[PDB]
Amino acid sequence: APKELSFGARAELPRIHPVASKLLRLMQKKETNLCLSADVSLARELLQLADALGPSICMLKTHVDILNDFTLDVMKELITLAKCHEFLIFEDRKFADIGNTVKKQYEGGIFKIASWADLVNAHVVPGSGVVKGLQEVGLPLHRGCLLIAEMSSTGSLATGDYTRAAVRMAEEHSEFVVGFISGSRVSMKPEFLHLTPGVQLEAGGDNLGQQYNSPQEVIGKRGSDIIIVGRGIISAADRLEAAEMYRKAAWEAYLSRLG
Amino acid sequence: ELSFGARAELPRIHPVASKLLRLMQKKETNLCLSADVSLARELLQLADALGPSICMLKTHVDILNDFTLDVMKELITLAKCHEFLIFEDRKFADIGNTVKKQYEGGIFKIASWADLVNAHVVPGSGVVKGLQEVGLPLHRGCLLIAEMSSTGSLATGDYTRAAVRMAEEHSEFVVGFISGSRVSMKPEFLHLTPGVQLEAGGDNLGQQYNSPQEVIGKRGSDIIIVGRGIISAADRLEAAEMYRKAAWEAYLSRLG
Ligand SMILES: O=c1[nH]c(=O)n([C@@H]2O[C@H](COP(=O)(O)O)[C@@H](O)[C@H]2O)cc1F
Ligand SMILES: O=c1[nH]c(=O)n([C@@H]2O[C@H](COP(=O)(O)O)[C@@H](O)[C@H]2O)cc1F
Repeated sequence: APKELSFGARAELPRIHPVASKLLRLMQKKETNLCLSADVSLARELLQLADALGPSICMLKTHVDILNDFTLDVMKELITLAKCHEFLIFEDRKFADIGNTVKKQYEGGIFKIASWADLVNAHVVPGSGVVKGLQEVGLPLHRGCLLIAEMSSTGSLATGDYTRAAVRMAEEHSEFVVGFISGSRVSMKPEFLHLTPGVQLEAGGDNLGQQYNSPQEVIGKRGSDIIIVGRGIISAADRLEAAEMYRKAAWEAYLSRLG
Repeated sequence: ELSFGARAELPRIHPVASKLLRLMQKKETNLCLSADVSLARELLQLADALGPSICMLKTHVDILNDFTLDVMKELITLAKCHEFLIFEDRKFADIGNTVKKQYEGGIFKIASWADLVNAHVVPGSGVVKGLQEVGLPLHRGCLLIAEMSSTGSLATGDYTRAAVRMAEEHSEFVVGFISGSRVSMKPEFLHLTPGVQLEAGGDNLGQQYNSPQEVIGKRGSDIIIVGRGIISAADRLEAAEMYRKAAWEAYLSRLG
């Protein structure tokens, strides 16, 4: 690798994207590189965790299509907490169709994602058309995309030349693409953000192919910026204490990589 | 090559695939309609008017500004009345644990109405396992996306092989594929193909079209998915029959 810059230094890079830069500054302001994967089926419970975990997090990740009681005002209440506790909103929609379709799924329908989500992700299997169709909606609204360069699940096919291609598609769309979902550092340009799912303190998995690694491994050894943690916190008796442990473990793992 | 009625009686066929293959033969249609509309009222009006010409209605429920579960009830009534399957083009593409919840829950409750849904293989077989837990209870099927119609698509080579292997090994839930071509030798598997137009073209955003003759006749696919080719017409029924006959005859000519 080359010489590691800090998040603050990174937020000021000439080729940096506005969304990433906003994120990075808050990562250094609050000493949090923890993304809370808020996997819940009630609007109310998503708002309760956002309000309480907010000070501990640099991002909130949502699957909005798991909410039973989704209304746009629930996203208006969630922007409030995001504006106030300071975190980005990341809708984990994983766009994966052709340009023309993804474009309408991003702007329209019942979810109106592009009107409240700073960040979305897209798979790269369709070719760059997915990104091109997304950028027509997201740019006008000052948004970024993350491109799924690798996956944490067993038997995942995002490896090899697949991964190299996500990275390419990202460079060539730097004006919209702000980084990656991956398991390690996949790009050498520091203007790109790395976010890693499949993270738990203790070694393990689930019964449907999720593989877990630890914050130290993911941030220290592998190069990630940020960790996405779901059940590792959400399941806990004390979700605040859980969030804090993951905060401190990831933060310190980053400090240690820096010098 | 077997016919569509013969395939319906294959020992290893899935109940959904079976129900599908029958009405195709009963109706002489292998046209799936990609109904990409924002207004539910147009959605139903197409389903009603074009029902007899189609074997499947493919939806993007997330693109509908006025989604209610009653729209879906009304749609199910027309599907029962005109005999087509409902395909929610959702493309599940996350991990086992998440897709199960996306498939079963939330606003859309896709499993309560969709005969068929689809999923990307990219995560590995966990995706299918998550879906099959909700799906199997309810007599549902999945199509895997093995190839894609767009420029620079990564669903090629080893990727395509892995979808095939993955379908092979979950044939209790996976009733076939989204692809540009025949990708399986096993006639139990349905092959449905998007990026279908009569005239050679593309759009400005990655889409590449081939023709019903090319797709059903030369490439060995079973069903054609057609969105803009029909919806953009002044007269959607006229266009639908045009695609039906094109596809239907392209199939007979493959049979011998
Ligand atoms: O590769 C991935 N793995 C994932 O787990 N995810 C999401 O992160 C979350 C991780 O949840 P966990 O409970 O921490 O495993 C879950 O919502 C998944 O949909 C996304 C990915 F892109
Ligand atoms: O590889 C694919 N190509 C596609 O075009 N599609 C979808 O089929 C539909 C075909 O649309 P058209 O209007 O006929 O291009 C559309 O809804 C796309 O999302 C799906 C695929 F899986």
